[PDB]
Parts: sequence; C-alpha cells; structure tokens
Amino acid sequence: ETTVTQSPASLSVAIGEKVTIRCITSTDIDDDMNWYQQKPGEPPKFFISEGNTLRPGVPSRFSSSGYGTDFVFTIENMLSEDVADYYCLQSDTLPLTFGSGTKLEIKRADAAPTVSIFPPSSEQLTSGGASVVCFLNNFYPKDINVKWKIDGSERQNGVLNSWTDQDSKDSTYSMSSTLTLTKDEYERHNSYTCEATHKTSTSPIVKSFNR
Amino acid sequence: EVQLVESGGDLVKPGGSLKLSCAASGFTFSSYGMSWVRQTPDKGLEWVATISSGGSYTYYPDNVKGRFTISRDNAKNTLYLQMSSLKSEDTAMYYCARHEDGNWNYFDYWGQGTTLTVSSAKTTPPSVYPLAPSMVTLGCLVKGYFPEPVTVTWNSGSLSSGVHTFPAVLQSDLYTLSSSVTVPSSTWPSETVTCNVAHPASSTKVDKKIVPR
Repeated sequence: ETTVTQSPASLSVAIGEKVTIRCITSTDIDDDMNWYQQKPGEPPKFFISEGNTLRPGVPSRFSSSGYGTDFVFTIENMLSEDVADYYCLQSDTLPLTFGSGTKLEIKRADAAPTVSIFPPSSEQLTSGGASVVCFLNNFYPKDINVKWKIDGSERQNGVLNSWTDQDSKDSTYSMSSTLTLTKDEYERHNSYTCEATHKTSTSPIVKSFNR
Repeated sequence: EVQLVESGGDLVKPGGSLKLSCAASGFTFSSYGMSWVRQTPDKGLEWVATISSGGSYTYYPDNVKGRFTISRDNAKNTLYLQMSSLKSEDTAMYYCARHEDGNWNYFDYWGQGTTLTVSSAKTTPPSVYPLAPSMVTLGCLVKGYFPEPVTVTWNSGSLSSGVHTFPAVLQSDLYTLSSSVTVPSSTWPSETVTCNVAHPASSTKVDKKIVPR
C-alpha cells in the first residue's frame, strides 16, 4: 500500500529555532497529509488536516506544505510547549498509515549527573536476592555510559537500565541502573562500584562501597 | 465539546478474547465514522479498524482482519472492538478516534486510550525494598510485579519536588522499577520519609519507611 517515511527521527534544538519535519509518501497522495502532536502520557492532538489547513486553535507558528509525495511540516520558532512527538498521517488510501514520528528534545547547557549508589536492602537479602541500585540524576545530554565493576572486574550479566524523559522543568535527564545478583554471589565479594562516563567529564565519575 | 472515553483494557492470555468499548458524547455520533488506533513504543501509531456512521461499511488492515471486529451502537452512542485470538503482538494502548467524515478520513478526535496486555504471566504484587544511603538521596525499589501499572509516591504525595520515577522495565517474567527522592540533609533521618506503592491489579498497597541502616 502507501508507505510514509518520516524524518528526522529525533531532533535536538533550542528554544526559538526553526523546526522542519519531512514526510515522503511512496505514492502520489495528493494533499491528504495530516499532522499530529503528542505530549508524553496524552493522546495525539490534531494540528493540520488535508490541504495543509491549520486546525482551529493551533498557533500560526505551525504550518505544512506539499502536494503529491513530498510533505513539509514546520514550526517557525520552537517554544517550550512545542516539545513533543510529531506524526504525519496519509488519509488518501486504506490502510491509513502514519509516519514513524519525530521526537523533539530541548537543547540545553550540558550538566553532569549527580551519582549515588545503594547497597541491597536488608529484607531483600533475606529473600535470597541482592540488587544494587545506582541513580545518576539531572544530567545532559542524555548520552551516558554506566558500568558495574564487582571488585575491579566488570560485570555485564544482570543489569537493568531505565531512563526518564526530558524533564519538563530543567530539561535534564536521569537514569536508574540496577545490578541484580544472587545473595550468594553478593556476599562472596566486597567492592561494588558504579562507573559512569558522561560527555561532561574527562574522568569517569565513580561511586562505590565495600562489604 | 467532543469527548471519547474507552474502557475494557485488561490482561489477557494469548489466544484469549476481549471487547473494548468507547463512549462518545458532545457530538451527534451517528453522523461520523469511528475508529480504533493502537500505539506501541516500538511500532508507533497503527490504525486497527474503522466503521462508517451508518455501520454498513467496516475496514481493517491485513494483520488484524479476521480476528478483530469493530461495531457501533448508534442508539447508545457507543463504539466496540471485539478482539479474538489475541497475540503477544496485540499488546498495546488502544485509542478510540473519530473521523471528520461520515465514512473514513483523517482522525480529528481521540479518547484517553485504554491499555491491553496479552501475556501468560500471572498477576503478582511487587516486593517493595527501601533504599537507604547538601541533601541526601533516598530511593525505593519496586520489584517483580505484573502487570502494569504501579503508583509510587512519597509521604502520600507530600514530597513532590526532587522525585524521579523511572519507567518500569519488563524483566524476564515480571516488571521492576525504581523511584528516588532527594531532601535537605536537615530533614533526614530527623523526619520520616516513607515511600508508598500501589498495584491496583492485585489490590495491593505497600508503605515502606526509609530508615537509616
């Protein structure tokens, strides 16, 4: 059927800058291209319908162009409230197909992560488990690398990593890293460490504990 | 003002069946085409089915035809999606949406969405573990629950600033997530800091106090 290639996937820009998203259809689609905005947690919000006609209530700073296969959606000057995911939808032929989306990020000043490590809680050891958590908070850019070293030696088996979305207040990121491992394996070692290399530092910020 | 509220999302075994419903208000229902769109974090928005205002025509994409069935009740102003032979791949957030046209068209209005989870995993409450060690940072580990969601607050919502709750990550069988809160050093442990976790699926609600080891 009709395929729609959207780009870029993710775009990092600073407040005020022009944002340009493009959607290209595999077949001539006329002017039946639609655009939606989606904030985290909420459902899609209709911004522009067929014929590049702005839906009522959408700021004039938004607009789209195109007829045929090449469609362009632009935001004159990105504001804070515009940071969201944008999707294009072709409504010319079934099946209705959406673009892959463009996730916007607020480009802000670099920031080092505030790292802290937690040894497993007593009641967890009791139930035979032993998880070691390490929080790296309020950093930026999102790109960071965590490594767990159980006594100088690195570990790769048993690590769970979760990142949060760009903070709606300071535009920073935070990630949780959890090293899970048998109570035995745990007790039979000593130095547990959480190594994190962030764009914001030449030396890998390290946080560890013993026993 | 247009309003669409769906319900029926739930945990279901593979091959099982479900019937999502969508209540529509604020507009003359029998005049518009209605539809169901689903969304996943790895495949994005995906049109599932559409039905005409009269109910005469119904359209479906290949991957879902034969198993899903859309239908409408123009008297009750309700939309339905009958799902059968669910696959692990049908796990997604399902949105109820309206078409601006009488048949099919683009989507102008969307409901809040209901989430469906197809899995053989059993409902299981989470084990809550307190994470104890300028300002200090404390955390809470919610481990091994299923399905989603789980609600995490600190001091029953009294501690709002400085809280970071990370997205649950599907483990092998169960989910697990963590939350961290940071407070002035003068307030802990001189003041108690409890972490509360509610897992509605199992009607469980745990309150774990973060005490210094």
